[PDB]
Amino acid sequence: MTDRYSFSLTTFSPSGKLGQIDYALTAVKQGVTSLGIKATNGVVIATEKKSSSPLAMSETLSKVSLLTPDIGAVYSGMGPDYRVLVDKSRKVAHTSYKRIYGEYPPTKLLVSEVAKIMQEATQSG
Amino acid sequence: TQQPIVTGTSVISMKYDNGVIIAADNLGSYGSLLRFNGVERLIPVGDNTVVGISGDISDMQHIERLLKDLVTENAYDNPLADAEEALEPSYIFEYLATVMYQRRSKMNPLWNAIIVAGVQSNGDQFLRYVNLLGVTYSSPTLATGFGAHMANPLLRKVVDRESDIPKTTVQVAEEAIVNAMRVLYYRDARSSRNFSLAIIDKNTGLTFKKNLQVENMKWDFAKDIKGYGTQKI
Amino acid sequence: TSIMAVTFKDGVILGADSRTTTGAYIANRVTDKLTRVHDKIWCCRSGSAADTQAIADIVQYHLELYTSQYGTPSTETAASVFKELCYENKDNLTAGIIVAGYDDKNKGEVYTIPLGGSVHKLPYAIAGSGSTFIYGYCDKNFRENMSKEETVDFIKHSLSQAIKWDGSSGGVIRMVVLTAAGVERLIFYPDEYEQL
Amino acid sequence: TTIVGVKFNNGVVIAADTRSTQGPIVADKNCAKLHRISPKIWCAAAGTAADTEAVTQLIGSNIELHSLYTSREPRVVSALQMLKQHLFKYQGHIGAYLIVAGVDPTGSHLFSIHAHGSTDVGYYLSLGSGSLAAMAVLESHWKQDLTKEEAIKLASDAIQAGIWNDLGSGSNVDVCVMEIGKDAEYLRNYLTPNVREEKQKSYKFPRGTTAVLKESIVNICDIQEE
Amino acid sequence: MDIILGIRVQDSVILASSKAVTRGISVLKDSDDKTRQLSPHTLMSFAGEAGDTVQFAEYIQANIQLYSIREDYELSPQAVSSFVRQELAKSIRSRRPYQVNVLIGGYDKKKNKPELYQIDYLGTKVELPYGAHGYSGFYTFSLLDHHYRPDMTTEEGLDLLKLCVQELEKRMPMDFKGVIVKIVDKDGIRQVDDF
Amino acid sequence: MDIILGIRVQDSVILASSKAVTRGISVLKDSDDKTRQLSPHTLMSFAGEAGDTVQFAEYIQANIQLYSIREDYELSPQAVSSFVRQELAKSIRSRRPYQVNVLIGGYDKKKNKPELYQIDYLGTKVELPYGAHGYSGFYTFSLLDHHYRPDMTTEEGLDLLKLCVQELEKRMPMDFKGVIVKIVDKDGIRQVDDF
Amino acid sequence: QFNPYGDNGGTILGIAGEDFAVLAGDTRNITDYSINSRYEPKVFDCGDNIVMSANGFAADGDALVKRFKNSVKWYHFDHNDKKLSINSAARNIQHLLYGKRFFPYYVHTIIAGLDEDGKGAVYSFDPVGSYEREQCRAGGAAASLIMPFLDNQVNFKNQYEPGTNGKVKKPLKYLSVEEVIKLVRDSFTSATERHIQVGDGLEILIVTKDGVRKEFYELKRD
Amino acid sequence: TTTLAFRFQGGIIVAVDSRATAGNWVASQTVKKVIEINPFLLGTMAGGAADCQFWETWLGSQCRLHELREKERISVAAASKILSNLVYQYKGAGLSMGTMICGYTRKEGPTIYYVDSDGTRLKGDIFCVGSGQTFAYGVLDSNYKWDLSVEDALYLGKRSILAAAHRDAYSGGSVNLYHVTEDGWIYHGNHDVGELFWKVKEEEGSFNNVIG
Amino acid sequence: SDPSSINGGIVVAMTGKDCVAIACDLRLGSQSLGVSNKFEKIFHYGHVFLGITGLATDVTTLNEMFRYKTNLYKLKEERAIEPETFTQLVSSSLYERRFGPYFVGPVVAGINSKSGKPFIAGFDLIGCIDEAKDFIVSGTASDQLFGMCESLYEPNLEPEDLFETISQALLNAADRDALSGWGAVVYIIKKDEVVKRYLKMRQD
Ligand SMILES: *C[C@@](C)(O)[C@](*)(O)[C@H](CC(C)C)NC(=O)[C@H](Cc1ccccc1)NC(=O)[C@H](CC(C)C)NC(=O)[C@H](CCc1ccccc1)NC(=O)CN1CCOCC1
Ligand SMILES: *C[C@@](C)(O)[C@](*)(O)[C@H](CC(C)C)NC(=O)[C@H](Cc1ccccc1)NC(=O)[C@H](CC(C)C)NC(=O)[C@H](CCc1ccccc1)NC(=O)CN1CCOCC1
Ligand SMILES: *C[C@@](C)(O)[C@](*)(O)[C@H](CC(C)C)NC(=O)[C@H](Cc1ccccc1)NC(=O)[C@H](CC(C)C)NC(=O)[C@H](CCc1ccccc1)NC(=O)CN1CCOCC1
Ligand SMILES: [Mg+2]
Ligand SMILES: [Mg+2]
Ligand SMILES: [Mg+2]
Repeated sequence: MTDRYSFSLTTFSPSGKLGQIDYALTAVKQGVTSLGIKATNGVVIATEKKSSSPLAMSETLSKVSLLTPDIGAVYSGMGPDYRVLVDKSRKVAHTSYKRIYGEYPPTKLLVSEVAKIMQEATQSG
Repeated sequence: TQQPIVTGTSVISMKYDNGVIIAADNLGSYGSLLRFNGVERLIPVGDNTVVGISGDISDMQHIERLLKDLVTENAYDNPLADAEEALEPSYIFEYLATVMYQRRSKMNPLWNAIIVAGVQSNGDQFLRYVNLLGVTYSSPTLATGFGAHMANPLLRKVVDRESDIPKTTVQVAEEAIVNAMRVLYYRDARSSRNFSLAIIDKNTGLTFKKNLQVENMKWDFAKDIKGYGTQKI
Repeated sequence: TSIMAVTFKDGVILGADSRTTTGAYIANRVTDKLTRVHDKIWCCRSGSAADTQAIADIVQYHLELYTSQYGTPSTETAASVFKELCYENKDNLTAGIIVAGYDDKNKGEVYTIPLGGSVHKLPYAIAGSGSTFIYGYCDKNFRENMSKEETVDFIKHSLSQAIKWDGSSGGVIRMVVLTAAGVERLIFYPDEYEQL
Repeated sequence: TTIVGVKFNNGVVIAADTRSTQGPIVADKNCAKLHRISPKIWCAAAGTAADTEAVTQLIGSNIELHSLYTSREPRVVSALQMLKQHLFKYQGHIGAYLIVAGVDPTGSHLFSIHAHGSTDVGYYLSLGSGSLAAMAVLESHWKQDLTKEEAIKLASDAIQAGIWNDLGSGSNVDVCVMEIGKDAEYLRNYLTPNVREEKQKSYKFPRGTTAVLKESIVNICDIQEE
Repeated sequence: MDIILGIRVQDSVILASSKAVTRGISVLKDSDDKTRQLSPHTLMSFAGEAGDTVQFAEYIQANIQLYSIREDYELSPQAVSSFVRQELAKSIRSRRPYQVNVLIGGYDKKKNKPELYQIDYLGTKVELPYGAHGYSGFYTFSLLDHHYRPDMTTEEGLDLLKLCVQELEKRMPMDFKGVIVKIVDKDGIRQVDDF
Repeated sequence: MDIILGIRVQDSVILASSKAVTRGISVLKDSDDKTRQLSPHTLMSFAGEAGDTVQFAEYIQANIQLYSIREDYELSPQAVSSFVRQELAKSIRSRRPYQVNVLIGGYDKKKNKPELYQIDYLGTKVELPYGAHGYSGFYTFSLLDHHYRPDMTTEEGLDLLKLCVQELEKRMPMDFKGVIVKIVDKDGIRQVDDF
Repeated sequence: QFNPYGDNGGTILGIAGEDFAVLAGDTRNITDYSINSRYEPKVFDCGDNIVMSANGFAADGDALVKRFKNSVKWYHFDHNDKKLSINSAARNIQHLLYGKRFFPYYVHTIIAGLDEDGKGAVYSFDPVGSYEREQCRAGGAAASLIMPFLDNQVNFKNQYEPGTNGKVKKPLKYLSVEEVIKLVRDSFTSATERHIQVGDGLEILIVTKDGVRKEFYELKRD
Repeated sequence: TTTLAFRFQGGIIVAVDSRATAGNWVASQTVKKVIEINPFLLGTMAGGAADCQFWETWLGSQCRLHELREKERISVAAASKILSNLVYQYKGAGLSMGTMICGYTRKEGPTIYYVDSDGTRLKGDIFCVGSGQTFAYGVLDSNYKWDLSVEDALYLGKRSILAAAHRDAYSGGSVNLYHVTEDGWIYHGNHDVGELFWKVKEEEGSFNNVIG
Repeated sequence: SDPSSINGGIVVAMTGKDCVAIACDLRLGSQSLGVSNKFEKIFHYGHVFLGITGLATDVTTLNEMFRYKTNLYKLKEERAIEPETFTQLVSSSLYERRFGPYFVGPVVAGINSKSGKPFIAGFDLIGCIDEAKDFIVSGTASDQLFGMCESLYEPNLEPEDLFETISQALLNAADRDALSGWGAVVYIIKKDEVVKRYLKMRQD
């Protein structure tokens, strides 16, 4: 009843590749298309609701998620991984920013925090 | 130095156009025990003055005897004892205020708060407070204990300043006093339902009302209150 | 606070006054001190309002989780969970709790848990500041296997006296009846119970 | 502080005075004591000022995350539960005394919570130093089935009683109305019965009145190019 | 007041008393004479609480001077010390006692002998070859236990006293600003001006 | 530990520190150096609770000497004083705080200027032309307010310091057993052996 | 344990002019967070063109004023109806206060009137009777708020002549009665805003050679 | 408070500050801490304001009664001892007084007596008394000699109080100066510290610790 | 014993027409002993000014702390922190020491660079915010400052008039406090120029 995996599961191969990151990018390639376009007075993000069954209620599965009142997110790849990242992204916007400065973080810094969480899953044990 | 043992709670009062009203409940508490249910805490002096007392009841009974003895003493060698040389509210108050401050200055107070209500010879309303420290003050409304916190706000909505006194009738003033006594019964843990009320008017004289009860109480909304948050039944 | 729970022929009845005090100020005059921990297991609360609410919330959680795994808990079990919290945290708590419940097997049961965190199973129980004034009355007037109407009257007369003499008790008399028939809430106002 | 809550036909109203104090001194004459927990859950605060702000913001933050997690509009009972458990854990040391109100899919709600973590339910409530003055008004004029207009009137009258009769309270009346099926309306400075009169004199000084030793420009800009 | 010492030799009694008067943070004076002549052949040194010391010393002085005029006679040192002791023993059970410790050095003209009495604020009297009050005795008694002889001259007594003062100047924390020394013998009381 | 003084003149910093170590009734030592060299051009004097003083001084000394070896460089007086302040400011909210007050006298070789920092046990830092800890400053600051000029020589600084010590020897109750004086300038740290 | 003292709040202010003096006080009386009265007079005409106020613990204040009023009465009886001068009144009050040195009157006392040259006079007392004559004094709960303002506006402290670098002070002047009352009203309006125990009403007693006049002004009631 | 008195070739110098405090509140900057008992006697006040004012004013009355009864000016020794014996009666009751009784008589010459509320009575050439006494002592003891000019001695006394006014939080306001001779006391003016400090800084070149 | 009055000192801030002013005294003491007459209590991080009264070790510690935090803010955000945001940061930082607080009375002052709006705020030792339109006071002579400001202040004062008002408020308040004074500094702050003035005051 021990977590003995204190070592990295992503390592450098002889060619300099980080295999698990490349393989993760391959999983992203298989995922459904999503896009984003920036206008002068706005930004749009969009994707296909690929329904796994017609009996399934696709309204309940939200691929496009509010992170803060002025920030939104969409993905391509593994849906469950996205869902937990949205949970963590919403929380880190409060803990590492709103509870300190009394305002929501700017887009670039919230992105930076999400990026940090994804980097750590690329190096941690 | 002592501690109060058997105690009386709020005394409340106000001025109206032709006189003054004063009231106090009929309870003598022994800490949290509601020990004595027939205690009169409004004590008339002549036909022009009522002294309302809160705090220690043993000290109240002492003060009652002082006032009774004061009437006896005023009658001595005084052919105008029931006329021009009768005791005034202002005389009775100043006497008590002198005693209260003398006793605090010997570090042996009379553990009370007192309101003297009355009407003077010239028809002027008299209403003044004194306590165990000898502190004195007058105002269109006066109240002791919890009454200061709860009765005064209500009574001040009727008479907020001196200029409101002529505009306030005896019916309006009594209504305000009776409502204030109900509010105190809802909210003061050392109060009772039964109370006494006294009106001293310049025209109609002293009217002393005994065995009054708080009535027209609202408890019906209590049936709809369940739990302390999440409980639905 | 004046609280009691009384077993009778068809089950058990809980009773309480509705007063909450801060010093001598009445913070709440319509308090509900009879709280549900399970469908047919309830408690009467006295002592700290914060402590007894915290405890009761934890017990409700424990019995909800018990029910999910093992089915309906006994009244004895509910009393044991209250005890465990009161005993182990005796240094930091001011809680006097009466636990009352109805099983079909055991019928009406009453357990009292005073300050130390001891448990005592009894035919009836009284507690809170106002209970001191009615030990005499309750001992002389309690009988076993009373009817519903008799037990309502016994609690109404008892808490009426507790309210009359205790300044820390007052307001309405709330009651909760626990039988096979279900759960009945009763309320009795001052104009009714003062003239008794 | 004087804070109140009053239930009505289709919702709930809360109100507060605007005075904050430091000893016997008035630190702020236009303090805002109505805190938004979520769009339709608001609360009035009394007690240690820093604690009331910190506690409303923490639970308001966690309520927002809970709302996003569950895809549901926040409930008043959740704010209540999270507030009481936090305050109980700190054994009264966090000096927050709050009246918590709101509307949610379950209906309209009104609660009070004390610093030690006890809560209570009611149709009308008051808290703070002026709570006795406010409760006197509430006990005299409250009835069942109040309209919106009647409840706003009663709530502000109850705050006024605190303003005039309690030295702890003063200045202005702030109100927030939460009605079922509507946006919550925050009415900042709903009453302003305490404007200062004009002063007798102007105290503007002649230029050059104060004696100076040295002057210098302060560099607030960053290190420059070239 | 800090250090008062006494030593009885062959034909005299020597009293040494510190010059410092200190209130809290500051040394207010460095030339204070902590003694009163009670009679021509009897000297009392004193130390204790501020005010009490001088008030008590002058009160005793007045009483002994009164006795001297009334009887036209000088009380023996033993008699003066017994009077002083009784006044202090009376004082200790009063509303506000005198917090004063004293040494009485006298030459008894009847017996032709020097005498030194140590009396504390409680009225505890002892006749001694050498004495001290307060923290002084913690250093000086061991010295005197080593170096004292009963048949010493007055000059030998002064050298032995220099050795006491040197030790107190080395090891005590407070700067007591030196000592005024007075000799009591058959010819009366005189002050050693250079010490 | 009782008296520590500091004065910054034109081209040097002078620190004067008392020699007495007293426990209760007895003066245990009269030649105690209440200072540590932190670096070749930085000296720290110290006073406060027994044990804490030396432990803290030697702990700071070890840390600055470690820095000097690692970087092959001497920290500026300003940098050393900021390090010391932070250690004391950290200390004050600990289980058992360091009850130690310090003066830091240094010569900044970069700016070619003497510098004197006064820091108390709370971590209260000030740069001053002259400084003192404890009861010393109650006497010495008024003197220095009268007699100090910024363009004084080291000899003038030493004479001004003699005037401070004379005043402390006159008016303070405790015998502090004189002072060890040390000068900090461009050439380093040296002790004035006759004072 | 029984505590023989209390705090009734309130604030008072004396200002001396060239041929007049004022003594002002708020009319609010309080205990803890309760208002006892919105109009309870605190400044009193004591006869002989002397006005007095003993602010603090109201029972001790009333007792002291009552004893001083009586002292004036007996001064008339014992010295052939002679007018008690303001300096003599002040020394008498010192003895009244110092008489209770070991059980003090818990008050700050101010008296105002005219001196024997007809010039405006304000005297100020601590609880145990130390006194001083001044051009200015505020006493009571909001004294700390009001006094610095009076130093600045009555005695022209920290004010210099413009253009003199900072070497010629603003020269001292006597203020008119109209100018003094403006400063009194602004002092109390300011104190009422920031002190909870100050409010309800302002009562000013003005003393001239002609006698004692009164003025009353409303203050905020919160 | 800071007060001082010292003896020198040309008589006695007495200098005091003018500040009264209630905790950290500055109650007054214009108090008179010297009492003129008669033309040859001065009293200085430090400690409780009331205690000092009352009992030193009372002392003046007792000195006046002495000269009515004995047809002769009271000695400085006798005047100081009336006050010290009085405070000794009150010992433990909590009076707070630190005083100097300074004067000239033919039989004594110029004399200074320190008297305080715990009962201490001391004759001496130099005394500084009050919260700021240490600061005054620092300046005074360094520049003191027996044979200063009257002009130099007056300045040193003024300068010593200024020093204490600067450093001591509970001293300040102004400096009141007196000079006592064979012929009596002479007042040498009130000197506001707000002007005196800057004057002394410029002329003396002292107070280099301050931004000026 | 009381940490807030060992060292002494005061800070005051005021708003004017398109400007703010913040001022402080220069005293640091150990109760009755004056130690330093150069201990400034106003600091700045870009265009945001912070005054701090109270225990001097905590004044210095908090200056170093907010320099640290605003330096990191600027590196990450790529812009200077604004007064409104800095106020929240002060509050957050104080409240995280709720049960072992810094014994201080901070005062924020500045002009928002985007909106141009004058801004001031004050705090208690555990971080409660008082965001005043008119003025903010702090320190051992706070009662005195409240009295001066409440009478002397009027809205919409020009920079050179506002200088006179704030200076007279500080000076006269300091002279009624034993633990304040010993010099004073006044900052007049406009959208893109800041003037600093040392005041001549009595040195006792
Ligand atoms: C009325 C009754 C007989 O006591 C009965 O037991 C009820 C039962 C409740 C409703 C379940 N108990 C109360 O009303 C308690 C009595 C009590 C007070 C203090 C300690 C234990 C019990 N009242 C409260 O718990 C009260 C509820 C608030 C008003 C919502 N809380 C307090 O009075 C609070 C408790 C602090 C405390 C908690 C635990 C142990 C010790 C103390 N106390 C205060 O706020 C104190 N108050 C004193 C006067 O100045 C204001 C502060
Ligand atoms: C005013 C009111 C009628 O009581 C009402 O309840 C308001 C409601 C708020 C605004 C939500 N309450 C207050 O204004 C509180 C009253 C209070 C004071 C003190 C303790 C508890 C309650 N006022 C404050 O909290 C005040 C806000 C400032 C003026 C912005 N803060 C303080 O007074 C502060 C509290 C410190 C404290 C620390 C630990 C536990 C509890 C409280 N105290 C000081 O600032 C005192 N002092 C600190 C050192 O520097 C000098 C000043
Ligand atoms: C300046 C100095 C260093 O203290 C110097 O010794 C002067 C010399 C005087 C002016 C001759 N002493 C004072 O200023 C004393 C200091 C002191 C205070 C208290 C006890 C002993 C010494 N100041 C006073 O005596 C003070 C003068 C007033 C402010 C004009 N009076 C009080 O502080 C006063 C009486 C104190 C008292 C009470 C009972 C028995 C004995 C003494 N106290 C108050 O007024 C209380 N409080 C009320 C609200 O405002 C703050 C003050
Ligand atoms: Mg109010
Ligand atoms: Mg000073
Ligand atoms: Mg000052």
